Amino acid sequence: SALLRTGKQLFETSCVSCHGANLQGVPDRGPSLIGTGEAAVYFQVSTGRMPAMRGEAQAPSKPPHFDESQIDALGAYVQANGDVARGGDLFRLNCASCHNFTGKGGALSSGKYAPDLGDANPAQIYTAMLTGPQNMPKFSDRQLTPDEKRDIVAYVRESAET
Amino acid sequence: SDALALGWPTGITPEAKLNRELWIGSVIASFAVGAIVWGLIFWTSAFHRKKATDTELPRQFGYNMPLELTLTVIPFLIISVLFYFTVVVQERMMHKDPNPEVVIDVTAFQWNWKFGYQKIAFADGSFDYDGADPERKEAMTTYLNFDKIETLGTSSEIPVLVLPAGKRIEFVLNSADVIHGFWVPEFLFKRDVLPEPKANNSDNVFQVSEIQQTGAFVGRCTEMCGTFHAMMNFEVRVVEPNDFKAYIDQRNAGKTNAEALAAINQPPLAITTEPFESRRG
Ligand code: HEC
Ligand code: HEC
Ligand SMILES: [Cu+2]
Ligand SMILES: [Cu+2]
Repeated sequence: SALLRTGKQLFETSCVSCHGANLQGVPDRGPSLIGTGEAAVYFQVSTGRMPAMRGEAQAPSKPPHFDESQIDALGAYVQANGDVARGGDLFRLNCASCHNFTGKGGALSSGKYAPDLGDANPAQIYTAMLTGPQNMPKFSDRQLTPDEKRDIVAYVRESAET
Repeated sequence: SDALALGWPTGITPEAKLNRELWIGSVIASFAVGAIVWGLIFWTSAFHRKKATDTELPRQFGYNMPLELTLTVIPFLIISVLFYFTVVVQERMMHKDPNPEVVIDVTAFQWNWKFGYQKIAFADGSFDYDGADPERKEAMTTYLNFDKIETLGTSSEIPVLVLPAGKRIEFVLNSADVIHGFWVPEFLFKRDVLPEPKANNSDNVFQVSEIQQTGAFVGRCTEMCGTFHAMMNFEVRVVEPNDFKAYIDQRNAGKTNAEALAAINQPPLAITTEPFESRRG
């Protein structure tokens, strides 16, 4: 499992500056998690004041804010809690409104492509869909079932890789 | 009867059954006049050039001013007995009522018909669901109507819409991306769904008075959507009013149409249409 001692020390070193379970930059978004999960807290928020620290692709780099064991440990510490046909139809019904043509509703320049998503992978997309980023509301539980989330994540991933 | 109406299905609403009564006004108007004009063109096939009136050109008459006045008013009074019945019938349609007795959002997205249920109040005043959450709507920064008993209908599920068969029904007609079309052919009626109907000076909604038959009927899309326009089939079911109360009470706890239609001992998949093999693969 992820080491919660590493998770606490990583929180203190890199996130305590803006987050004491609160948020000093957007007040209401600190203890506010939509469809909160280990996978979503792990995934780098694509929009807002701070971008995900992970280097592109999760490759070793000289400016990473963290390695993978550090990410998992902190995502776990924060998380105390105390078919491509289906994928295409789900995309059209729920996500085409802001992401028609692979673009971004908030910014025309911003896109759902891998260059825009950097070190993207299916798990990172699934997670942001589940609980989602700041721009798009959470989809799990509230709107879409696990098969539908899995299928829409796969469709977005295949469209962006190709 | 059945042959004079050129292939219309028998309407299940009393407003559609008024169309099929007016559609056999093809007899009084079209096939009556369309046999008079055939009865004059095929009458001038007994007027050939035979070898007796060969050196004699005909009477050479060109102007008959009583005839262009009698045979102008007679085509004018037939379209003056129309634009009366086709004003009364469309006034029997386009009709609204502040007790709609079920309200169903249809939300035609790109290619597979996400339905959904809004407020419902029977004439007995017994069911009263009234579910359409505004908190889900505030997650979009719109015109779409979101709710919690929605029928998604993915590419192999072919969405089945369930509505009672003795009550008034309202169809709020929205679309996410493109102008689609909403056509249950048994409702002898069709309205195109638009992206923003209140921004396009549209009417957005229609109502049927009741349904007079039980069973399950096909629904297609008409105005062109794109690639898989032939694959947008939905499929209504007109269940009993007592089986409809047991449909939502199984669905309000949270199941799917493969399970909610099974608890009211009815075939769960669509029985008058089916998913296409050309799209699933
Ligand atoms: C009504 C708004 C809205 C809806 C609906 C929405 N999104 Fe988003 N999405 C955003 C915004 C805004 C961003 C930019 C990231 C941020 O907010 O920081 C975004 C970013 C993303 C990203 C990351 C792109 C990048 O380069 O960082 C993915 C992947 C994504 N969305 C997937 C989806 C999927 C899948 C659906 C539906 C099946 C969806 N979104 C529906 C608003 C939305
Ligand atoms: C160990 C986890 C973690 C650390 C450390 C972290 N963040 Fe975040 N951050 C997230 C997650 C998860 C989101 C997605 C929003 C949510 O949780 O709903 C996010 C979102 C954001 C957003 C909004 C992006 C958007 O589009 O909505 C900003 C801005 C942000 N973070 C800034 C920072 C800054 C600045 C730091 C450090 C100086 C930081 N973060 C450290 C996990 C972290
Ligand atoms: Cu359509
Ligand atoms: Cu269509």
